[PDB]
Amino acid sequence: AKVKATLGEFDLRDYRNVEVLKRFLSETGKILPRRRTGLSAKEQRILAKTIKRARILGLLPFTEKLVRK
Amino acid sequence: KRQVASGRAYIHASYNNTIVTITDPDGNPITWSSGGVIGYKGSRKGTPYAAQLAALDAAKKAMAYGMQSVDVIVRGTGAGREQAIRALQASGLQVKSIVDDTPVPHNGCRPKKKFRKAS
Amino acid sequence: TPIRTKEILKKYGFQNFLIDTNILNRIVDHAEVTEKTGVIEIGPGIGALTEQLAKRAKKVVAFEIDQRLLPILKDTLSPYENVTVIHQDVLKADVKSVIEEQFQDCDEIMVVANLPYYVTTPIIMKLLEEHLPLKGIVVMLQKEVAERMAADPSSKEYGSLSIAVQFYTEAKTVMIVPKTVFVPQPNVDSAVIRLILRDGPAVDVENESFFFQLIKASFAQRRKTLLNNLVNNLPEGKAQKSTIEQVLEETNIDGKRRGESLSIEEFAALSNGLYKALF
Amino acid sequence: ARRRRAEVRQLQPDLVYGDVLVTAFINKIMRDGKKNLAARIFYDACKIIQEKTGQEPLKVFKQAVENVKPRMEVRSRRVGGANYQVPMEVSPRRQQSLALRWLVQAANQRPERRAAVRIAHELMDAAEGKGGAVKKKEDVERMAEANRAYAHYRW
RNA sequence: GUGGGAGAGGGUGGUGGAAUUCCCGGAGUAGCGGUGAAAUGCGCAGAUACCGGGAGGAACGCCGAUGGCGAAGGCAGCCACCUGGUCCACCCGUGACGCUGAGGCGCGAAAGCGUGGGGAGCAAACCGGAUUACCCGGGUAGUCCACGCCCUAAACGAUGCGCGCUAGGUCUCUGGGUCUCCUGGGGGCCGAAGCUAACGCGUUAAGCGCGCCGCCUGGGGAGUACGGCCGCAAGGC
RNA sequence: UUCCCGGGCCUUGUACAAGCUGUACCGGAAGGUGCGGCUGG
Repeated sequence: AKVKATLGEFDLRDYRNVEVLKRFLSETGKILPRRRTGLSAKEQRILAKTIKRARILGLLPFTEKLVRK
Repeated sequence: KRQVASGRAYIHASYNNTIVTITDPDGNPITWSSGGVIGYKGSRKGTPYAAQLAALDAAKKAMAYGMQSVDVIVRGTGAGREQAIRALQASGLQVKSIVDDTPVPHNGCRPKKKFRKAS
Repeated sequence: TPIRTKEILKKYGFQNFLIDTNILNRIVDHAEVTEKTGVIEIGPGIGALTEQLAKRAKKVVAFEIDQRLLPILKDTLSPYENVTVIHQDVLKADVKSVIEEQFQDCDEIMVVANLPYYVTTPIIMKLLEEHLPLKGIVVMLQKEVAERMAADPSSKEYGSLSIAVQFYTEAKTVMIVPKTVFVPQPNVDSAVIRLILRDGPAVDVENESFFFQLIKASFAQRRKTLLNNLVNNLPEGKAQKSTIEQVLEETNIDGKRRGESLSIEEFAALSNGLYKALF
Repeated sequence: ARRRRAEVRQLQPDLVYGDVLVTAFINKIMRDGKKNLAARIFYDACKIIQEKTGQEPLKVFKQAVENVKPRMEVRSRRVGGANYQVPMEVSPRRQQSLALRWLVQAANQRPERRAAVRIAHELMDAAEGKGGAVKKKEDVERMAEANRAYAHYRW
């Protein structure tokens, strides 16, 4: 599916709303492409900026470990 | 001796070698083995079979120190990754978690000439 | 011989060749070999040069390092009698003995060679190093290198080879070989140069070691102030900076001069200057 | 063979015993198109075996053959300008072929004067689990499993 | 002029994490590294693999794109300040105030130079190992910063700038509206008429026209010679 | 059918009576390497 579809209404510029932002990160703490998030470019740009900001604030992980083979 | 009975395993998988290091929860290594320790030299060290024997040998030693179960962490993307995981899985230790921990730069130091040309 | 080359290669089941005739005579014309002068050839190959050389040579010594090419030297040089093959590497040999032995009856020798360039320069350097009593050398040696051998003291050619040879011998470009004469086009031009030895060194023999050391030091960072070159490359020299500044004054060489723009005379003066003053 | 699968020739079953393995063995013995000589040699060896051993020669021969069947072979393979002895599993066809050829070679290498004697001795020894044939089989197997490092060249 | 919009446009400060190297502490022992296969090298003064702390330099993974911005060169972590260009809507103000431009003046990748710092990784020259180059292990300049030079290129869309006219279809970035659609500005593919020696171009023209600038006149010799200007020099015009 | 030899087909660079380039070096230059750029592969 898509991350946007698997979500209600929310703000993209909210750099503290961790519960929604975590939905846009893969198993590893990496930003998902538009292929997965299902956003327009402007939306993707704003989301990536916010993600980086939250990363700095320590709320979101820069990197992590995938628990598989 | 240590009789920790529960530790973890670090599998450094390279293109040239595979090294398995068994360790306590605290991270202090207890025993280790590689492709070279078995007796292989040169390119033979890189083979998946070498990785299998390395994993089995390290596991046997760790059992001799009285372990029962580990938590395997794999680093690198060499040719002995899956073979080492499989070997350690059925060696008798009760592996609980398999974790990928490949350390990659965030576009840091400039790589060697052979590894450059990357877009 | 272009027509005969194919025949000879095919007749044995068989690499750059001077197939053409006129110029092989011209190179020895410049080489000036007679019944009075013998020849040491190190790159005889198939013997293309050797035939026309021995047509007017006093004595012919040839060095072949590979015995795969050996079986064909005799039968291709059947009529000629002057030929004597020493299946020895010239670098690993002792040319002094061979000079004393084969050409004892003969009068003079002038080396004429045609060998791959990756082997050329070390051989010439060795033949110069050991002070052999031979008249001269004639080699075609990748023109871009020959210019560096001659190398008037500027224009991107005056390096360190230039100083060595001009300290040992005289050099001047003799002939340009037009491309494509070789059956495989070598994508590069070659030049026949001649070296003529001299009686003793060009300049002071005060310290060969220190002279060459200074030569190497001044040309490490070619694009650089000579003073910077010396303070960098010359051993320590950081704490001896003031000494260098001192010595450069009385030698009448300016600090900011880009050592690539020096003469052998100036280099000799500086070699004498720094030695016995630096330590 | 680039196109087909090269179907195996069906050998006529033996007349004395009525099995194909004996026919194959006789063929493996026969040289210069002398088949009568090979048959006589084989039957003389069978008589010797029967005379000096409790059970029928046919069982001895069959189980000796089964005893000299290798499973792992090394094949020469070119990878990166290097020659590697890759381990492979051998099909029953190749198994039987190698078994019979090795048995014959080992029999012919014995110091006994008469061909029948040599054949009988080799068959009896391979039945027991020793001799030239079994030894060569074991060496072939041990040449594999000693270079399992290259097995990933599936080949 | 008013209202709004997008952006790795530029400069100055300041901090975030990943990774490599090195130092210290712990635990543990015989290889590690590298190749097509090996060697040089490192290691019993304890190397590799592991955990914890510290030092420093350089570059910013995912998003990231056939994307965006700039006159070109070129420009990617994030925050703030200062600042340039540009698009759209309203159609409010001036009333031809315009286009181009020999000289001049400024900017100008990389590689180089001078005066001082800095130096983790990589790495010309150089030093060794295998096998002619290639490949492997080390390694100075250099790569980084400040100031001052240098002024070159496959500096390219090999296409000077401005304006007007000449079928469309499709993808995409970004504004506006009366939002199935319509109307602006960028970036790409396929194609009417037409053009071209051909390849191909084709509303982002290499079509049809007007204005201004630059440049060409057979190849080699030759971007060489001499002269002049500039540069510390290499060299540039 | 991986390799040896030969023949044919599809796609691709030179001659038929992967390179290139600015700059900087090169005492194993038939040319090589370092830092960038281009496709005229």
